[PDB]
Amino acid sequence: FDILCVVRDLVDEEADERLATFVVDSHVRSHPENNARQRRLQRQRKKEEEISPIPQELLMKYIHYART
Amino acid sequence: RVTLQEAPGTVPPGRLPRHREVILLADLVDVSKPGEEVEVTGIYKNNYDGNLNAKNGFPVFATIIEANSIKRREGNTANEGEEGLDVFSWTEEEEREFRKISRDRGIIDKIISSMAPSIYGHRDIKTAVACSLFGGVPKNVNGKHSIRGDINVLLLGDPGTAKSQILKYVEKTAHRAVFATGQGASAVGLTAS
Amino acid sequence: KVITDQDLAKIREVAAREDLYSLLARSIAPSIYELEDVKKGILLQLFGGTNKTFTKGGRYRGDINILLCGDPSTSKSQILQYVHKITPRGVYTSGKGSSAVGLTAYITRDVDTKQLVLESGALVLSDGGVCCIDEFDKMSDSTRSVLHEVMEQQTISIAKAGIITTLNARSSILASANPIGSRYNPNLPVTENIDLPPPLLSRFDLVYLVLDKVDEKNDRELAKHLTNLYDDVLPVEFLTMYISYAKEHIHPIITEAAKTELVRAYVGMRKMGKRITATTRQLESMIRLAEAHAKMKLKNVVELEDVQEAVRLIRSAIKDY
Amino acid sequence: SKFSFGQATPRTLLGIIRLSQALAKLRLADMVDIDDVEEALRLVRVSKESLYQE
Amino acid sequence: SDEINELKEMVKDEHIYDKLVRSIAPAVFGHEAVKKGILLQMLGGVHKSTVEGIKLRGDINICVVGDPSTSKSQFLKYVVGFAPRSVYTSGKASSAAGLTAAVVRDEEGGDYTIEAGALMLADNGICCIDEFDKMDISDQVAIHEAMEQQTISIAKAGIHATLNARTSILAAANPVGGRYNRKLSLRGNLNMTAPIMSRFDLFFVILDDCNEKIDTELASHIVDLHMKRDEAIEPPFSAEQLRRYIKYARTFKPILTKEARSYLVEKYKELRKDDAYRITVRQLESMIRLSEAIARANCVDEITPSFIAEAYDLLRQSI
Ligand SMILES: Nc1ncnc2c1ncn2[C@@H]1O[C@H](COP(=O)(O)OP(=O)(O)OP(=O)(O)O)[C@@H](O)[C@H]1O
Ligand SMILES: Nc1ncnc2c1ncn2[C@@H]1O[C@H](COP(=O)(O)OP(=O)(O)OP(=O)(O)O)[C@@H](O)[C@H]1O
Ligand SMILES: Nc1ncnc2c1ncn2[C@@H]1O[C@H](COP(=O)(O)OP(=O)(O)O)[C@@H](O)[C@H]1O
Ligand SMILES: [Mg+2]
Ligand SMILES: [Mg+2]
Ligand SMILES: [Mg+2]
Repeated sequence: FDILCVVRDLVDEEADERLATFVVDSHVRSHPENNARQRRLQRQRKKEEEISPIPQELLMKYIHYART
Repeated sequence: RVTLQEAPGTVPPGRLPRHREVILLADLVDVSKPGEEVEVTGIYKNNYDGNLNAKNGFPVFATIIEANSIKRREGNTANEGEEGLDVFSWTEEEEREFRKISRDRGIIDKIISSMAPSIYGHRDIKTAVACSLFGGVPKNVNGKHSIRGDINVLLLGDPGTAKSQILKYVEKTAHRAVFATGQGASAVGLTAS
Repeated sequence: KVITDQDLAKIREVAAREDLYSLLARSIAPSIYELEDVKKGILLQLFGGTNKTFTKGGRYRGDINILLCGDPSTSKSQILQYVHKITPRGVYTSGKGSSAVGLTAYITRDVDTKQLVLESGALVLSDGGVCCIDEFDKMSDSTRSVLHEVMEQQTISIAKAGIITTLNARSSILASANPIGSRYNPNLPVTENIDLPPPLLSRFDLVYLVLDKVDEKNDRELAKHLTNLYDDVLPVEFLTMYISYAKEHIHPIITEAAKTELVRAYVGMRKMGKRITATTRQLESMIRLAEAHAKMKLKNVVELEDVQEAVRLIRSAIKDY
Repeated sequence: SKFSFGQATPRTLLGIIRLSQALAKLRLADMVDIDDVEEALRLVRVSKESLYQE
Repeated sequence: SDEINELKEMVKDEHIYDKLVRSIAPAVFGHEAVKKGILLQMLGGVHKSTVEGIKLRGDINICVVGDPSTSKSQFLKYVVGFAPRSVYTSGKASSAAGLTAAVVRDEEGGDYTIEAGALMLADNGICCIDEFDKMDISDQVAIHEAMEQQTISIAKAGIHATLNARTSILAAANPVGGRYNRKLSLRGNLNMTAPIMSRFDLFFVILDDCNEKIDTELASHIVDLHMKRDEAIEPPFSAEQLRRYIKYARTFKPILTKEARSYLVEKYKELRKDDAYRITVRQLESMIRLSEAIARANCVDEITPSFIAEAYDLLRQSI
C-alpha cells in the first residue's frame, strides 16, 4: 500500500461544531423539494458551485483526459 | 451475438431473470465484454422458429434485438443523469477548457478540494484519493524490468469517519470501477476463475 | 382394493360416562404401564385447544406441544407410534433421517416427468394434526431453524428456485429426546442433559422427564407386566372417530369463573419465587390445556374443573423442571 | 463405577426371553426349561464380563 | 370523498400524536415507549442524495432487548402483518441465502446464480429479525454495508453485482446473560460490537418485574383477549384508518427551519460531550431522521425546534 491514511474520531468542541454545521447544511442542500431542462441544469449548477470549485462531470472528463 | 440478461439490480427480488439475444454488426463487436452492465438501443425484431413452435405447440415467433448503440452502464449508476453514449469522452472545446484550467497555478488545490465535496474535512484522505485516481506512469526499462505505475491507498479509521462514502465517490468518478465487500468477495471472484 | 346417527348416539353416551378421562387415557396406550400423566398430556394434545382468528390481534395458536425426554430404557417411541395410529392426521419423522420425506418444504425435480415440482415437508403435511419427531436430539441447524419458525409463526416460507410462497403448518409437535450419555444425570439441569438450545426447549407447553430410576418395586412390576404381555378399553377406530368429531364440532369458550381461576393460579405460581418460577407462556399453556380438556368432555364452556386440571398438569412438569 | 458397559434394561429382559425361546427350539421340547434360562444367563455373563475381568 | 373527510378529521385532532402511539399493536399491554419507536420507523425519514451521487440514509433501525416472555416477538409479528412490504426472519436463518444474498450454481454447465435473502426480499420495506444475537459470522460482516450503504456487493466466481437493500431493520435480541443485568451497561449486556451498535437509531430495553399488581394486570389482560375476542381491543383508530393516515404522512417531505438548524447543532455538541463511545456522526443524522418522522406524524412540512427536542430525548433514552 503506497499511502496509509489513519482516521481518528476525537471529541473536540470546535471540530464537532464545524462538522455538525457542515453536515446540517449539506442535508438541507440535498432536500428533494429544495427551458425546463435548462432551468434544472442551472439550479443544479448553482447548488454545486457552493461546495465544489470544479464541475463534477468536468472533473471526470479531466481525469480521463489526463490519464489517457 | 450476445446474451443480454436482466441486471440483478433491476430484477424483482427473488424472481428469475429474463433474457434476450442481441446481434452486434460491424463496428459494434467487442464493445461489450462479458459480465458488464450495458444499455442497448436497437430494433425489436421477430422471426419464425420451427423448434419453438414444436416445443410450445403454438405459433410463437422468436425475438431478437439488432443493436444500434451500446452504452457502458457498469459502475455508472450515479452518472445516469448525463447524455451521450460515453460520459467520459470529450470534445475539442472541452479539451481547450481543460488546458485553460490546467494552466492555472492552483489547479492541484482545486482538484483536491473537489474530491467528495460533501465530506467536511479529511484533506489527507482526499489528497490520497486524488493521487490514486490520477495514478502514475508505468515504466519498462530496456524491455527487461517492469515497474508498477499505480497507487494503492488504505483507509484504517474509526467507524463513522466517512470511508464508505469516499469509496462510493471514487467508484462514481473513476472511468472503470468495481466495488466489493469484505466477505462478499471470494479468492477467484477477484482475479480470474 | 384389498358418521351416522348411531355413531353420534354412541359418542354422546361415552361422553356422559363419569370416568371418561381415565377411560380415554387407558385406551390411548393399553400396552404402556404406569405413565398416567404422560397419557393424559398426550390425550389433551390430541384433542387440542381452540384456534382463535382475531381481528386487530392476529392469530393465536391452539396447538399443544409435548417433549418426551428421559432415559432410553423407558418406552418413548411406542408412545409416538400409538399417537400416530390414533391421530387422524400426522407423519412420522426422525431428525437427520434420510428415509423420511423431510421436515421442510423443498424444490425438487420430478424424475418421472423431468419437471420442477414444489414438494411439501412433513410439518406442512401435518397441518391440523400431530407431527411426531422420534429423534429430536440429532438434527441439522437448518432443520432446527425451520422448527423454530414453525412453532413461532406456524408457517413455512421458501424463496428459492424463483418461487416465493408460504405454506400453512398449523400442526402440533410431539418430539422425543435422549440424554448426552447413557443416562440422564439428576444432578445437572434438564437443559444440559437434553442437549438442546434453551430457546427451543422453552416453547413446549408440557415437558415430561420419564426416568428409569432403579427401584425394586418398580422393576418387579415392570417385569410382571412385560412377562404377562406374552377397566374397559376402547377400540382405536372409535377413539380416532371421537377425536375427529370433537376437533371438528366442539369449540369451548372461557367463562368468568375460568378467568378468575386462571388469574389466581398464575399469580400464585409467580409468587412462589430473585428466581422466576413461571412466565406468561405458562399462562397461555394453561389456557390451551383447559380448552383441550373442555373439548374432551364435549363441552362448549370451560369450567373450574378444567382450569384445576390444567394448573395440575402444568405444575407437575414445572416440578420436574 | 465406570467399568460397566451399560445398565440392564427391559431390552435385556426381552433378549433373555428371546435367547431362552431359541434354546427351547434347539431342545425340541415345547416347554421352556429352567436350564435354558440359566444357559442364556451364563451366555450373557460370559459374552462381556468373562473377557472384561481378564 | 368520505375517506377524505375522515383524513381531515384525524389531522384536526389536537391529541392526534398520542392516539397513533396508543393505536400501534393494541394487543401488547403497557409498552407505549416501544410503540412510539415502531410508529416513527413506519413513517421513516426523507431520503436524500447529494450533488455528486453520495446517498444519505433515510430509514430508521430499531433494536429491542428484553428478558424472555416480554412481548419482543409480538412487536415483530404486528409489524409484519401491517406494513406493506415486510419479511419475518431470524438470525439463525435456515436458507443458504441467509439475511443477505448468496450464490448457487445448478450443477455442471449452468453458471452461478443469485438467490435472494431476507434483506433483499424486504427491499423498500421493514425486515424483522427475531434473534439478532445469533446471526452468522458471514451475515454479521455482510450486514455492515446493508444497514448503512443500503446495498449488498458480491464478487464470486463468474458473478459480480450490487444488490439493493433499502430496508429498515427492526431486530429483537436477548441479553448476553440469562436476563438483563441492570448493573452492567447496555454494551455489556449485548453481544453486538461497536460498529453495529452505532448503525441502530434507537434502542429499547424491556424488563421483567415481579410486582403483584403488574402481574395481575398483565395476567387478566391476556385472559380477556381470549374471552372478549375483538371486544377486548378498542384502539382509538382502527387498522384501516391508521394505514391510510400513514400513507398520507409519507407524502410530506418536511424541511429544517433556520431555528431548528442552530438548535440541531447545539444538541449534537452536548451529546458528544457527555460521551467522552456510543455517540458518533451517525447519531447526528439519526436526530435528523427522527425529526422528519416526528414531523410527518403531525402532518407538518417544517421541522420546529420542539420536534428536534423530542428527538433528543429519544436518543438519550437509548443511552
Ligand atoms: N412402562 C412400560 N411398559 C411397557 N414396556 C415398557 C415400559 N417402559 C419401557 N418398556 C419397554 O422398553 C423398551 C423401549 O423400547 P422403545 O422402542 O420405546 O425405546 P426408545 O425409547 O426409542 O429407546 P432409545 O432412546 O434407546 O432409542 C420396549 O421394549 C418397551 O417394551
Ligand atoms: N405486555 C404484554 N401484553 C400482552 N401479552 C404479553 C405481554 N408480554 C408478554 N405477553 C405474552 O407473552 C407471550 C410470549 O411472548 P412472545 O411470543 O411475544 O415472545 P417473547 O417470549 O417475549 O420472546 P422470545 O421468543 O424472544 O423469547 C405472548 O403470547 C404474549 O401473549
Ligand atoms: N466528515 C464527514 N462529513 C460529512 N458527513 C460525514 C462525515 N463523517 C461521517 N459522515 C456521515 O456519517 C455517515 C458515515 O457512514 P459511513 O462512512 O458509510 O460508515 P463507515 O465510515 O463505517 O463506512 C455518512 O452517511 C455520512 O453522511
Ligand atoms: Mg464502512
Ligand atoms: Mg426412540
Ligand atoms: Mg421471540
